[PDB]
Amino acid sequence: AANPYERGPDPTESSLEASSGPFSVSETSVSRLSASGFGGGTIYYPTTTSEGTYGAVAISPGYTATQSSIAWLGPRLASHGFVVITIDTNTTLDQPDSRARQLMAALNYLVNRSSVRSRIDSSRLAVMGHSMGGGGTLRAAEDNPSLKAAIPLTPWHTNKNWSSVRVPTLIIGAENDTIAPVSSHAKPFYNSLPSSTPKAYLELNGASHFAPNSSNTTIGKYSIAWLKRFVDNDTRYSQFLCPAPHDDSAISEYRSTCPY
Ligand code: NA
Ligand code: NA
Repeated sequence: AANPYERGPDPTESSLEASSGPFSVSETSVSRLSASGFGGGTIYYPTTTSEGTYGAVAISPGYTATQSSIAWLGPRLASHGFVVITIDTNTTLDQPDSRARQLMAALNYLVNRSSVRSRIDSSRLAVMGHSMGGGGTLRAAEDNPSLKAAIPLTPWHTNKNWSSVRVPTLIIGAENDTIAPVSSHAKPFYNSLPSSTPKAYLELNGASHFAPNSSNTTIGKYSIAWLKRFVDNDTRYSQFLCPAPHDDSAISEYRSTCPY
């Protein structure tokens, strides 16, 4: 009752690892011609409106890719209480800085022109992307500090310095990525992020560059947790992002000199 942005019941690990959240998901689409500043998209959104409006998320594909490579994120995130647009880019060969402009154009369409705008709270927006759309997710985050959250997935970018980003960022890289190797992309990106901005780095064990293109329980769970925590201020989701022993109902307080 205190936080006016909480949606859905108390999270558990099970509900975040499941293939669907608690909300039924409808979808619509904007054509490429209609879409001003990006190559069209599909919009996934919670069918129900009775609990209040929702935050919105734009998601961008990578180099030479279309929405079908990020398609599974749409229903996965939308079912936890989010309006999601998986876009195509103006061309499949757009460099990451282009994709950042298109990520913002997409959120612009969603807020102002789309048929589900009344369902969005336009002050609570987030960006996500894969590969060069992850680099575009970083650039868009630096240039629009009013974003609530950003999630680069196996990101790629020639720029390695992201110290001006004041938006909470969760970087998901892949341990065996041979296309955007974490040692020269995802890990440098995270180290350069400031310590005053909440941030996180999650490396997928054994994963390749194409882990984000298929349904993935880990990417799913931690993205939902990250967006809920920062697009909704939902502190019910801190137990997954900052796990502690006092999360157990039997333990009121725990402190340690961890890590040991
Ligand atoms: Na267009
Ligand atoms: Na407790």
